[PDB]
Amino acid sequence: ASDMEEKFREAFILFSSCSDHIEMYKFFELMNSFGIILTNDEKAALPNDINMDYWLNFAKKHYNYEQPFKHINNVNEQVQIKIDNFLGIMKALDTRLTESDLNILLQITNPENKSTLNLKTVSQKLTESI
Amino acid sequence: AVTNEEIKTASKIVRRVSNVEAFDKSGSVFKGYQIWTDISPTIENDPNIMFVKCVVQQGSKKEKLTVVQIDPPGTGTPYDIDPTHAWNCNSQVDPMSFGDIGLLNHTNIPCVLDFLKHRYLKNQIYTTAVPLIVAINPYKDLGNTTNEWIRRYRDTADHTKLPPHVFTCAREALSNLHGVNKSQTIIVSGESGAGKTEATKQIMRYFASSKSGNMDLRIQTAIMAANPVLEAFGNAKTIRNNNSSRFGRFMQLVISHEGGIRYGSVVAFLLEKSRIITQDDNERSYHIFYQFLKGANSTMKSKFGLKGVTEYKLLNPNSTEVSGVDDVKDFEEVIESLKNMELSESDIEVIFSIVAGILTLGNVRLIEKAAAIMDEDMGVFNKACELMYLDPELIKREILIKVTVAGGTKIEGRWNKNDAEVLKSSLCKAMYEKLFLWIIRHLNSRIEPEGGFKTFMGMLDIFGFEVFKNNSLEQLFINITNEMLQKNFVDIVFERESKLYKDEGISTAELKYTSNKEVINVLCEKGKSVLSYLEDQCLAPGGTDEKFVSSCATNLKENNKFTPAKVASNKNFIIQHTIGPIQYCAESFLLKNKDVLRGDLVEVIKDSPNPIVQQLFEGQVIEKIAKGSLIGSQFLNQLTSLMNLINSTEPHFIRCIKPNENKKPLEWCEPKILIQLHALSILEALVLRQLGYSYRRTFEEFLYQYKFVDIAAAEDSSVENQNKCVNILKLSGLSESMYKIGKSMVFLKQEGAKILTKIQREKLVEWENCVSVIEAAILKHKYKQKVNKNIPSLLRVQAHIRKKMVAQ
Amino acid sequence: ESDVRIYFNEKSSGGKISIDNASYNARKLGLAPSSIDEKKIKELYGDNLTYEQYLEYLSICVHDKDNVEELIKMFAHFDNNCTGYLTKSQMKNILTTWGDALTDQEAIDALNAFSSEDNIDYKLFCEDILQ
Ligand SMILES: COc1ccc(C2(NCc3c[nH]nc3-c3cccs3)CC2)cc1
Repeated sequence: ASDMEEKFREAFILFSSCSDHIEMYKFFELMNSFGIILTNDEKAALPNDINMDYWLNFAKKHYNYEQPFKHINNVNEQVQIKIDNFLGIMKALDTRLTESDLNILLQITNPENKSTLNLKTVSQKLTESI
Repeated sequence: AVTNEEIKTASKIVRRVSNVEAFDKSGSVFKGYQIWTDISPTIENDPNIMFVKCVVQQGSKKEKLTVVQIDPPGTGTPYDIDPTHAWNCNSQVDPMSFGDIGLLNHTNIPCVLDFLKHRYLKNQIYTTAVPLIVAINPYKDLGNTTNEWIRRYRDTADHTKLPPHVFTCAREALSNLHGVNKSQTIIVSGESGAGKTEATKQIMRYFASSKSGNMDLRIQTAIMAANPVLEAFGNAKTIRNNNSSRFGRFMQLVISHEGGIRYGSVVAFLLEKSRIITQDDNERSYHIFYQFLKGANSTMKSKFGLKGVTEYKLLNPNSTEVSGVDDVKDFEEVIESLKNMELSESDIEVIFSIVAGILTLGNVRLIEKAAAIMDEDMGVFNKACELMYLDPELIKREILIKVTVAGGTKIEGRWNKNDAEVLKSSLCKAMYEKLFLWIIRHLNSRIEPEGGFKTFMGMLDIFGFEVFKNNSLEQLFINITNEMLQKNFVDIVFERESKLYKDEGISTAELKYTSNKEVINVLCEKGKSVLSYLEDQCLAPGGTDEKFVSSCATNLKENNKFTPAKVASNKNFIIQHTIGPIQYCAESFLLKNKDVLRGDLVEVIKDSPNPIVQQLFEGQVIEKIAKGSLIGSQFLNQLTSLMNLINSTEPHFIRCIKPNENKKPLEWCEPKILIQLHALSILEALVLRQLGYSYRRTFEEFLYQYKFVDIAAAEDSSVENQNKCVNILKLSGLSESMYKIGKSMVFLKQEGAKILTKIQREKLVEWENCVSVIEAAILKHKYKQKVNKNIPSLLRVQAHIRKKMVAQ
Repeated sequence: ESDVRIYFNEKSSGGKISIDNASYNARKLGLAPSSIDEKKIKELYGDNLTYEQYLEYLSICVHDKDNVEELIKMFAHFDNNCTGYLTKSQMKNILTTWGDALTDQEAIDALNAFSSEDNIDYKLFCEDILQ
């Protein structure tokens, strides 16, 4: 079964500030927080004024129920990165995450002080914290 | 409250610089691309809003954008703007996550306004634009200046993990003072109501907080007691400020490295004497008058024969009570502060005798008889002179008897009623001003170091540039002061950057400097200046405002900085100040400049038997008219001394902003705020910091930040860190003009740094999806967390809803 | 204090009162219990209170700290531009998603009874229900 509508709905209003419409930039964040990635051409074909019901229908169709965070780490393939390297990549790609948010991530996904972060463990921890 | 003048001038400050990149390679609009625009019915209908947020619509052409407004909420209607009316947007950026405006990717005007607005609305009113600090009046107690917050800002280990604050400025100034044995000045400026007085008072309280004790507590107490006293005698309720400082204040302080004021000095200049005689409707005179009449006990009333606040010619009877001001409680505090300044009980009685005498002199009526005192007021005149310890007969003679020099003989005549009223008023203003200056002089003899200041903390609190449509002599003096301080500001910015370049072997040829010495000359130069021809016309036997204007117009044809006015060219002229052209009206310039008590009345006062009154004009020279008798001549002397002192210190600038003219918290008036950003050189400070090689990080920081530009070059054990950076920059695509290698730091132009960022992002294209999903998932979690904080409150709303449902 | 006792006697079976009726009694009495109070009183005495314990519960439901400044905390959080207003849909979504969530008709009915226009002064909405 595994119905996701109550979580899809709460996330929408979290990114839309409780309005039934969400701006396009905020919509990209919303869908990304469920592992959903669109191409540029798919992005172009979206409505310009995305409302709750559109998202609830889009999420049902695009969300990966078996592997929510497949784009962090794909189980259907045959992964690790040094911490300061991983942080550097976040900063290079200009992340909205403050210095504290990064620290919660790092102790969540990596409890020890290993010099190196398992991307499969990140997708594991984030699937739990949905 | 937004006038059309403000909308007009605000619109001239607006400039389009960077261009919008709304289209991709293929020519299609980026889905959801947001811009700022100044074209919107919202703006037509609400003069508080200068810019709105839109998204460019799919199908837009390059020559003409089609947008839909999204913030504030609109209709969903598409409309067309020319690209020169579109500014870039800092979408997806937390304004509370860093404190300098310069760290935004786009620093255009609507971006700057929005960054400060959203900080202002979350009660973070301090933002830096290095080296300037920006402070927006919240018009309420934020609660972030308590003793607990002083201790927190003083005692936190690393100064940089606290948000910007006035305490951060105090802490840095005192740290540099004790770190390198260098004097500092903290210059607080801005317009009436911008919070200058509170900033100054908060910084003094920081300075007065010591880790463990101040054995010089006696002197710090006298210095902290100067605030109530200086406000009672120098502050007044105006239309726009219930507590406006009507004098310029400069202080020098000696402060232990762990807090605690050990010595001080106080300087007050350009007191608004005219306020002693008349006030506009809904304005008061200086607080002390109302504090004294309302607060004096019955014995004090008996003593000086005091009447009610409404019963005095010098005090506006319709405006004697101010909402939210307890003049009686303020008198109790002023009396305690005077005692804390080590004035005796009899010093204090003399001080209030003189105030009572000034007020009583204002009640004396003159008549045309020649002039004479009304017989009904012969006793009132006598009591007023006894209260000021002056000779009533001799004071009378100087007010009613005139001595002219005709040919070369003295001739005794009579002042008429008007001229005799001018004399009486001048005595009231002069006694009040010298009493105010005497209190400061007395305080200084208790708090100053005997040998003068070796190393000191200076503190200046002044109006910034003031621009009305009709600007008088008072605005000219203010605006001359702020030209000197502008030179201080661009001098320090240039000296600091030039030293950094020279310390790293970078060339300083491409450094920029916008000197304002030419406008300082046209205003101040000894031979050929406005202030010179003002002085000349004042000493001239038949000088006039119009003649003064004429001498300027014919002798200053040698710089742009003086521009003869268009309409009513006589009695009007324009100066090309650093912030733009300002129009002045020469009416009463000579009157105002000569408003200094001179002549025999001064010698009568110096022959008072009372030693305090002897000291009011002590040392002052007898008076033809001399330049020591002109406000403008004496002020340029003061101002030059003051600036020579400040110029020898490391300066700190706090620029105070008034966000609306209603004294309302959380109300944002974009046109007024934009006009102040321009006047306080905040926009200039952003430009200045981006010029030349504005990015400077050390080899190890440059390598950590730009590692993935050329990961092979950066992860090479064979080459040193200096050469690694060279290899990165040589292979990255940057032109050699966009970077220089220093002794220890990589120097990048702003443009080169943004290209280097975009080149590194292209190398990390395969992390885009992964980093987007990690970021977003945590963003969701932080949003729910922010919601979880408030659920206890929401449970109360839901509980009271279910209650109301039962009641139905 | 008299009304307390009549309301108890209307709903009391066998001298004890259920928590649901005790919460209805408390709203009838002008008080605003939440599930937090109802959980605290379950931990102590279960789902049926004696008149003594029923009184203790009414005591718990007082909440003196209740004022406009406190109730508006969640609405202000979503008022990004500090206009003091939120739309009806915004407040309906808040009221029906987190906390002791109302049903959708319950939220709608409460906002429609306060105002007929879409944008609601949430400071005045919270004041109005506080009586
Ligand atoms: C005739 O000359 C004047 C000029 C100004 C004043 C008053 N301004 C004094 C002042 C108060 N705050 N800051 C200042 C100054 C800043 C820089 C120079 S003065 C009150 C207007 C009075 C007489």
